[PDB]
Amino acid sequence: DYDIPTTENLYFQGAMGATTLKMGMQASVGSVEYNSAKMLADTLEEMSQGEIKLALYPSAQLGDDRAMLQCLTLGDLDITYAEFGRMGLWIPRAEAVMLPYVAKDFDHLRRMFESDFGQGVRDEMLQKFNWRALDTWYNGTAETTSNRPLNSIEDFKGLKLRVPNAKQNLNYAKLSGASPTPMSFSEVYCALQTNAVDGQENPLPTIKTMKFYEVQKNLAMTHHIVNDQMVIISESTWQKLSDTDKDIIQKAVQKVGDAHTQTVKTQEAELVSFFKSEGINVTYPDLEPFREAMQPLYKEFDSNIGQPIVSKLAAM
Amino acid sequence: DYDIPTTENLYFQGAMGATTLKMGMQASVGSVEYNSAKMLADTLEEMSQGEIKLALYPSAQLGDDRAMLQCLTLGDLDITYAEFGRMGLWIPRAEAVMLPYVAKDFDHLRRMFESDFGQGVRDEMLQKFNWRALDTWYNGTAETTSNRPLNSIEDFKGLKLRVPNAKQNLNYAKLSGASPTPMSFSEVYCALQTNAVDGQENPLPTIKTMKFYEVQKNLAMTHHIVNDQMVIISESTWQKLSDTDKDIIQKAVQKVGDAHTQTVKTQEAELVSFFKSEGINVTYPDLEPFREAMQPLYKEFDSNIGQPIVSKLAAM
Repeated sequence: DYDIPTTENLYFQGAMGATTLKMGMQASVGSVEYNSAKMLADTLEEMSQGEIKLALYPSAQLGDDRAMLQCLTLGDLDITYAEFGRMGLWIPRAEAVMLPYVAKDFDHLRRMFESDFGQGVRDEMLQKFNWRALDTWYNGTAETTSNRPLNSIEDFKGLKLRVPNAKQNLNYAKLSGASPTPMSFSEVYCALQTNAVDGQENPLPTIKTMKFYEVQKNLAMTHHIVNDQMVIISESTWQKLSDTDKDIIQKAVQKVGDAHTQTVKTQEAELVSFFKSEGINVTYPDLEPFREAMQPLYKEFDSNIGQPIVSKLAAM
Repeated sequence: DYDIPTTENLYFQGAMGATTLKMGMQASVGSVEYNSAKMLADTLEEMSQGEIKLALYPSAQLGDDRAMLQCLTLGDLDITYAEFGRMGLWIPRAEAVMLPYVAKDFDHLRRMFESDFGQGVRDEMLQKFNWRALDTWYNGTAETTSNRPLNSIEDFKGLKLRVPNAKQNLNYAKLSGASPTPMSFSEVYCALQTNAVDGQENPLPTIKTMKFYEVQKNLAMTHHIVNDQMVIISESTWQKLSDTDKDIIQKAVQKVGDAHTQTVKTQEAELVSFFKSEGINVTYPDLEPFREAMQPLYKEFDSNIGQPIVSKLAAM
């Protein structure tokens, strides 16, 4: 074909005088996640005067998050994203932070992360898996679209609410009184356009990007899942760094994270107004009957694990 | 499986108040071409102070250069790279600038681009195909590796010189007295390692990235093909822009091109020393017998096309 090196050929080529960091992510070119990673790369090159460089591998081209995190464990990848709650697959008590409605908002989720419990989870990520969590970035709060108005929890009765295969999404739809319809992402839009399904749930950027809004006349601000992305660095990569480079990385990640978090909050405000401007009916149902409907979910969790993890988290 | 928008999903999503430009390229993540494109994106964001933004699509994920150039013609892609000489597929006289040894160095090639001949080609690019060429960036001079020294053109006799299945690389190997072996890029390393082939020819960065050096014992600075990349923007995209944004674009491209050109020159000096340090024997054979050996190719071209294209170009 053409004499052009592939991404695989260049992956392990190091830069001279500079420390080349590779970062993978599932999010695609054009996403806020990818844009913030680009900003992180530019800040690192600036703060380090070219001595730290960042190469980006989006769209899960290196594998999914499970594979990419393994690569950090083994030193084959330097940085990746992973949700705080996603740690639950490896450290079961971490799942508590992604049960529907446990995090009231991102300030609450941030406090969970920075607490002794969060530090406990982060210490175990590092001891077992060589995952050093540098920061948590707000990545959006899920809301509920639908083909009829959602003014109260009473309205979910008889709602066929699309939900992905994930356990907590399913817990949300069922414990709310709706009837969950598990389904792959690529089939949601159509399912809603023909009203083969009644609604779905996702953060506002996903609803905009997938154009779900044009097949849904209503949006309810259910605030049922607050999402984050942690920025994780491989511990083997970290210990190779001078204390100067360590500090540049920590400060660059904090700075980009503040901007990322602020950007997501900004986008959510614009999308609500964009959805209203398109004719969508936006409701703010009382959330307390949703938080009470999740109460059996919570004490179940605290029982099997044997510790009051969820109740601890709700008081933070 | 996951609720994560794809690159396809995000491609046509716009930014509010900002003009989203989309850039495709064959070069992969980690290449100098890709890195300069990220610098162009950062410069546009800063000089437009948020009003112009650039999304990058590397590794030919959008198609090859022929497909990407067509996408500019039709308005589906905004910016891409193409070699000045690559225009010869569409505008036949443009091929003259990539015949072996016509361009003595990049200053010569730049003068070719900026002259009335170059302006004539660039005008035809724009009139027929909606390609506005903004600038030309030096992209490296090809050199010759081998398993025995090349001190003069005489040494090319009986040399198994790998070349890609491309007209002008073939002409180089043939007219130099070597015996060309057309060959796909992916197999080149191995043929060289087992000495199944004697040598190849490529810019120094390709030689390092593919690690041909650990397999070849000699490097001859034959300087036989000076390469560039033009930065082309879709004319339909261009006319949508304000005169203010046009100038930001035009002059951001100049700044990044100066740095790209200087960066490729820096790497070439770097790699010659790296190759020597690895034990490679680096020769500087007299190039005049190579340029004379290309002479029947030149007037052949000037004859078929019917005008002294190559002659005009050599005197520039």
